[PDB]
Amino acid sequence: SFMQPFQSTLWLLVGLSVHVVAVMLYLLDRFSLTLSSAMWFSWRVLLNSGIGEGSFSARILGMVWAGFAMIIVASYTANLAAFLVLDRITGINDPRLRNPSDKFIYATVKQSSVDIYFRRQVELSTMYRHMEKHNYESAAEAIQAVRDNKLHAFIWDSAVLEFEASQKCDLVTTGELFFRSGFGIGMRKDSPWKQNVSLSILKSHENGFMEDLDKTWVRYQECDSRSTFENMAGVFMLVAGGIVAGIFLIFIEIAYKRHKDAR
Amino acid sequence: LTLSSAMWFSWRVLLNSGIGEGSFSARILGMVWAGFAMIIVASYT
Amino acid sequence: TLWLTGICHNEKNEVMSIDNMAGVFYMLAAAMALSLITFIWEHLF
Amino acid sequence: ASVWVMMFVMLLIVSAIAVFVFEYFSPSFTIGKAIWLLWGLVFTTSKIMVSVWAFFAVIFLASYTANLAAFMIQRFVDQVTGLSDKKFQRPHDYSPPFRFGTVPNGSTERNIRNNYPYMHQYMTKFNQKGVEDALVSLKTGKLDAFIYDAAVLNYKAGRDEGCKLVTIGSGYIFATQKGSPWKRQIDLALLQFVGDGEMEELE
Amino acid sequence: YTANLAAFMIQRFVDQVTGLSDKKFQRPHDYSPPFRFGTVPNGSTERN
Repeated sequence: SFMQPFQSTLWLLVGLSVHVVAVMLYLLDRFSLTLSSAMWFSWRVLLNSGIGEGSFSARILGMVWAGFAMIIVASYTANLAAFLVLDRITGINDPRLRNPSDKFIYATVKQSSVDIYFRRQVELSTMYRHMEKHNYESAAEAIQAVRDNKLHAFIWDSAVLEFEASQKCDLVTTGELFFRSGFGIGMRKDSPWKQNVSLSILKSHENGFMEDLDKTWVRYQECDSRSTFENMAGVFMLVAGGIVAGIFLIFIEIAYKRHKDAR
Repeated sequence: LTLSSAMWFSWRVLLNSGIGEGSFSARILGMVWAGFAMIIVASYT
Repeated sequence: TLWLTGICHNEKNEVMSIDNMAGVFYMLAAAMALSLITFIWEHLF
Repeated sequence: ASVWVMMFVMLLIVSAIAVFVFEYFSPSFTIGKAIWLLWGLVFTTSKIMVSVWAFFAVIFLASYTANLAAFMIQRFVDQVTGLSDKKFQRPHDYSPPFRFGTVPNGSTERNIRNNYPYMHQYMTKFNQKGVEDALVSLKTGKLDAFIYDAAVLNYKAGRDEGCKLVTIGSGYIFATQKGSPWKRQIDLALLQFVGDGEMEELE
Repeated sequence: YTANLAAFMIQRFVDQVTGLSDKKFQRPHDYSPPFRFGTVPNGSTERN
């Protein structure tokens, strides 16, 4: 996800507290081990590589510091659970559409039945200065407007939008079916073949030819649901650079201290 | 090592009182069991 | 319902979002004082 | 998947570093002790440095506690797909045999007579008289689920007590006087009501 | 107590000004910086 979100001053306080642990564990040795021991005991207990053993009151204080270390681990893992598990346009009932703004402009294609359903109702009065002043010539222009992030949402027929949402990762069909009508056939009033065609429509509903077009054209495609990380990759980079710098200082410090010991 | 040792190693690692040390493939399998123990602790918490 | 509601009507328990509770600032004031309990007892008996 | 290979690579890097660091404690076995300490710390100069990596391993433990909290909380499942199941079509080819009834002389019964009369040979062993019969046989487990006009199932599905009684899918609906001058009046009126959404007000 | 401290620090919301009972309004120059409150002139609350 990120780098460390935990207020880097607090990480500095953690480092200074580790040095306070080192100071306390070396200055209290003399009350009955003052060179390199209690450094590695601080990096043993405060890294929790070893919680166990290795006068009395100094070690009482040290296990109080181990209690601090366990509480800090508990609090940071609680924050890792919190800030990863813890905390849109829903339809016409939004104040984004009841009070349509210019940061939220929306459109259709002119000379459509969708604009007819806009122009019939009364409460869409504030909407007509967006839905009639910004419109398109094709719905693919609105698709590109989503893809170019031009306009935030669009209002179209359900099936094509659900298909295209099942195609690519730019689209989610939100809201209910607005203006629930049927999809009919353009037939003149003196056309005598409203009859047997509608009988075939009854056959299509009853014998599942509607479901046959559901199989043969509708129901094919889906998308994923977001189910080896950026935090992980940051850990790889930081730990890799730290190991390289640490190893290339190991040679220098051990060489100088071996030639100190050769004296 | 066949009388009372690996009982206390099982109660050392599976209680996680000691995760560390104490042929090769048996100990590979044992640290796989320690991985199971850590995953089970993570799931129950 | 026509005119009122904006976003404060949908207020969602604006807690903190890292933290700087007091805590250890009390506890450290105990801990060094614990040494002030103990290391004055220089057993000169 | 890919996190695993990263773990293998980083353990090989730390193991080789441990090999050279044991080579310069020479002024006790990387084959032995160092590997099992890596195992213990995932789950003496450079030992504090490796305890730092143990602290990192604890951080990776905490991150996948948060991840597994994201998995097993954010499962919802179902059992019956519909008529595509052989639950309906071959009920005695699954033990126990399946238990579905209808109200007699209905529309969906005509539809399944058009579909499968053998299914009716099963269904007539389970037919009812009322909708409260279906309520009892779901709440007492006497019948498995139901095929009807699914709108009535959508009314009384939410009206159940506790609502563990799952109907067919998430709304997956199967089966998808002459000469009166009233017809134009009624249909244009219904266009007005659907255009005004007062049916939604009744909803 | 990881679960308990997750119940504490998630389930804080706080505020600062109580109202006219504060000396924020009543003694604004007795707190640095002095306090900053205005009104629309010739109003009802100004009469109050």
